[PDB]
Amino acid sequence: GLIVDTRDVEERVHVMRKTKLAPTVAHGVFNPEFGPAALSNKDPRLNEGVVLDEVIFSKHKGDTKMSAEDKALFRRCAADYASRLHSVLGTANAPLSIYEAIKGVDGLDAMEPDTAPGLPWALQGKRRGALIDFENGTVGPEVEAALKLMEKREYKFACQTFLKDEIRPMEKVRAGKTRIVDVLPVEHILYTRMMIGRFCAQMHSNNGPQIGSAVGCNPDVDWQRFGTHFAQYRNVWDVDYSAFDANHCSDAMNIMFEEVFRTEFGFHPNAEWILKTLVNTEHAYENKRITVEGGIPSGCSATSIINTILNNIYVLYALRRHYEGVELDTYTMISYGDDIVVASDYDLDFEALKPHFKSLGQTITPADKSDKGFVLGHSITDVTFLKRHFHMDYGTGFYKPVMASKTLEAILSFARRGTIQEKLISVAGLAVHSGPDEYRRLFEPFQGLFEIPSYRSLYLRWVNAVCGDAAALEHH
RNA sequence: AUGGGCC
RNA sequence: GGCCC
Ligand SMILES: [Mg+2]
Repeated sequence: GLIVDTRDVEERVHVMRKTKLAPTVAHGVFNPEFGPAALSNKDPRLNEGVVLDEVIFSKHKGDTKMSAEDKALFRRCAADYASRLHSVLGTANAPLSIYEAIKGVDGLDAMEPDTAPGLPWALQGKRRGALIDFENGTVGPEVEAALKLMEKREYKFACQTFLKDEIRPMEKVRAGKTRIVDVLPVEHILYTRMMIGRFCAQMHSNNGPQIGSAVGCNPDVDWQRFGTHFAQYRNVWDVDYSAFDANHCSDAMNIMFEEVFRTEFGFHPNAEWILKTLVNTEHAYENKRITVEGGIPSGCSATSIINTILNNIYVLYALRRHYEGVELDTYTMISYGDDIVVASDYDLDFEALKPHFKSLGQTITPADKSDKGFVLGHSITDVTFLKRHFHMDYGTGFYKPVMASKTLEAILSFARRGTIQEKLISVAGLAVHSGPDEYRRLFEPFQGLFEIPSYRSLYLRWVNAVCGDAAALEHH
């Protein structure tokens, strides 16, 4: 986005500056080029001279202003994608009740009871549990009043800035490229779920290529559905973005909210408003109040869906800005936020699409960096989606999500105190697709120390998950 | 150390 | 409690 105002109000938003992540027994064995991101300016691992809280916001390098002609085309692509989207999902997008927003509904998980509260509830020493009854699904006086303000459309707020405590490639930890988390007031997240909760639940249920969204999918069982789909096309592209979230221009966001969340589609008038509040935001980091125009907050209730929707429109826009007579059936794509996989039978020139994505403020580059640019002829087994490859399982013939051995090694190298055992079992679900030999090697360091699931058991669990009949017929 | 997803 | 974005 574009930093338009930097202030120094006399109230610290003390940030958390000590990692919960610690090396495991595997760290000594795998020696990964990874490590927990820097949370403090006084981190010895940082490069001398690097000011953490200057690199954090360095991602905001402006807010691209689209011309009248470009804006007209974008609206035309937004409406077209919306048409497809609401054609599959339906028009049942009525506001969720205060109760359903908290407890959640079929296709939508419940709100986190004990996580960050936001402002100014943090400055007043209050957790979420004090403002909202997460059991019965009722709200306190504070939220109550705020919700009314949002109905009147007069509600203002500030985004709390959090240092994302996670494992990152050493080079970026040493550069100070710590990702940031935009914590929004709990009432804002609640109301957003009230406005578009029904819709989000529908997208999750109807995930797939036809709506261009993988949000809500289960890689275990859906890699077969996505795999056989893309394997039918001549060309498959693995496109990457740089600062996808931050580079959403205000023009694009506004038009997207206006075209997708119209009342005629079964939405509440305030569905469009609440989303537009994400466009112009004020961020509170310690003593500095930074006003940002453009970009998308990280802590939004539907950040992933918003990013995915945009991603779909961007592609349609870029293709229509370069070629003539481009429609939604000219290509196919699956998206999860900034993660994207495109496919088509036409020999599209993605390298030529570069300047067209720039008109949106986005910068595109080919995933694999062996080729100096986008190339044709790639298939589904060449690309990567959700940090997973598309590999064929010889025993079943189905596609299986396989993560790189380095990634898994990095994942198993670090863990937060007292959760090692529960993580191992979770990672085993990811590793199992790397084969018996690789699975065995990765968990070697943990043998005797923790319970490790047998490759056999997790393989059998998978076969039934992806196709029960196949597991049933296997007992002919 | 957060939003949504999935086990 | 983990992973993904
Ligand atoms: Mg990719």
